[PDB]
Amino acid sequence: EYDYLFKVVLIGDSGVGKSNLLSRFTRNEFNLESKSTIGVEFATRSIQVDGKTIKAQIWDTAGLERYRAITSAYYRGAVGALLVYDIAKHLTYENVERWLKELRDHADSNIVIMLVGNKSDLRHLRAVPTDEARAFAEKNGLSFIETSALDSTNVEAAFQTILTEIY
Amino acid sequence: EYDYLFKVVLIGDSGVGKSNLLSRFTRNEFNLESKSTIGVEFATRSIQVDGKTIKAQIWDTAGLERYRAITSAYYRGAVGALLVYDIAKHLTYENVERWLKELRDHADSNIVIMLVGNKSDLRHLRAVPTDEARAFAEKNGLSFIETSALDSTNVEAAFQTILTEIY
Amino acid sequence: RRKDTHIRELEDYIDNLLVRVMEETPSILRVPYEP
Amino acid sequence: RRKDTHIRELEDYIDNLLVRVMEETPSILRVPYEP
Ligand SMILES: Nc1nc2c(ncn2[C@@H]2O[C@H](COP(=O)(O)OP(=O)(O)OP(=O)(O)O)[C@@H](O)[C@H]2O)c(=O)[nH]1
Ligand SMILES: Nc1nc2c(ncn2[C@@H]2O[C@H](COP(=O)(O)OP(=O)(O)OP(=O)(O)O)[C@@H](O)[C@H]2O)c(=O)[nH]1
Ligand SMILES: [Mg+2]
Ligand SMILES: [Mg+2]
Repeated sequence: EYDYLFKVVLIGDSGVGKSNLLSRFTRNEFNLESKSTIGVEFATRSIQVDGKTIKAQIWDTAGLERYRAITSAYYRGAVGALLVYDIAKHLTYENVERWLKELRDHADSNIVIMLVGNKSDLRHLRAVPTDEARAFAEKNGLSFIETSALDSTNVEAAFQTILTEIY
Repeated sequence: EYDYLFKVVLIGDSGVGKSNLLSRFTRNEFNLESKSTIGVEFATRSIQVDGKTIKAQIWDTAGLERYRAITSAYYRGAVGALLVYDIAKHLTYENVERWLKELRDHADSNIVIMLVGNKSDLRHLRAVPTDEARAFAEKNGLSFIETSALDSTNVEAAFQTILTEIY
Repeated sequence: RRKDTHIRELEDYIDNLLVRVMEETPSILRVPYEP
Repeated sequence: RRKDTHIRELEDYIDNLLVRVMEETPSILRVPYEP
C-alpha cells in the first residue's frame, strides 16, 4: 500500500486558507464559506516519490499564537510544515517570523519548512510581492510557492515539493 | 476482579447535584464550587451484591438534555438510571416527568430507575415533601431515596439499592 | 447573538467528537484518566 | 461578558480531550472518519 508515512502540519494566521489547502489536496474540494477550525483534524493522500509510495498525513488546526494543550501533540513527530499566508493581507505575511519561532520552540529541529503564499487568484488585491516573499524564504532556509486553493494553482506541486524534500 | 459491569447513568435537571453524587460515591469527594458538566465522563466503583462483585460504571453529563448527538450513546446499554432532583427546588421535581419520557424514548424499556431527592441537608429550605415524591415514585414503579452528596447521607445506600435491584 | 451561536458550534463539536470517543475509546472519558 | 468565559472553558475542554484523543486513538480525527 504505502512505503512511508509523513506527518505534515499546516500553520499560519486564521483565514489564510490552510483548511481549504487540505481539502483541495486530499479531496479536490473547496469551500468559500468555510469557518474557523474548531479543534484538530487530519486528512491523508498518497503520492509517488522515487520508486516509492508516501502517505502524506496532513494536520490542520486554527491559527492561534496563544498556548494550547494540543500544541505539543500537534508538532510531535511532524517531518514537514506548511507555513501559509494570504497574499492579499500583508499582516498574515508580517506574522510569519512569529510562526517560525513557534516551530523553533515546538517542532523538531530538522523539520522541513515551506512558506506558502495562498490565494494567488486574488491578484487585483495583492498586498505581498512574490519576489520579496521568495527572498525572505531563501534567506530563512525555506522552500517557497504561491498557491490558490480556489484555482488549484500549485496546490499539488506545493505538497509534492515538501514531500520530496522530506523523502 | 469483578463478576458484572453495570452501566448506570445519572439524569435530571442541571444544578441538582449529579456530579457530586458521582464523585461522592466513587471517590468520596465533594465540590461546592462545581460547574455545569461539559461533555460526558464516567467513574467506577466496585461493590458486593450477594456473593458477587459488581462494577458500577457511572456516567455523568450536563444539563437539560435537549436531543444531542450524545444522547443515544449515553443511554445505550445503561441497566440503571438515577433520576435526580433538588429537594429545595420544586421545578427540578416538576421536570421529573420529562426525564422519564427520555428513558421511554432512549433507554431499554427494562431499565431500573431510581428517583433520588438530593440535597437533604438543605432541610430548612425544603421545597419538595418527602412523602409526595415517594408516592409519585411508587405510582410510576420507581425506587426512591433522598440523599445528600455534601453530608454523604444515603449516598452509598442509593447506589447499593439500584445495583441490588439491577443484579 | 453571534457567540450564542459560537458557544453552540463548540457544543456540537464536543458532542460529535464524544460520540466517536464513546464508540471507540470510552476509557478516555474515565475519571480518573489512566494513559 | 462571561459568555467569553464559557467559550474558553469549552475550548479548553476540547483541547484537553484532543490531547488524549491524539495520544490514544488519533484515527478518530481523520477526515473523513472510518471506525
Ligand atoms: N479567493 C480565495 N479564497 C480562499 C482561498 N483559500 C481559502 N480561501 C477563503 O478564505 C477563507 C478562510 O479560509 P480557511 O481555509 O477556512 O482558512 P484557515 O487558514 O483554515 O483559518 P483558521 O481555521 O482560522 O486557522 C474562506 O472563506 C476560504 O474560502 C484561495 O485560494 N482563494
Ligand atoms: N447543599 C448541598 N449542595 C449540593 C449537594 N449536591 C450538590 N450540591 C451543590 O449544588 C451545585 C450544583 O451541583 P452539581 O453536582 O455540579 O450539579 P449537576 O446536576 O451535575 O449540574 P449539571 O452538570 O449542570 O447538569 C454545586 O454548588 C454543588 O456543590 C448537596 O447534597 N447538598
Ligand atoms: Mg482552518
Ligand atoms: Mg454534572
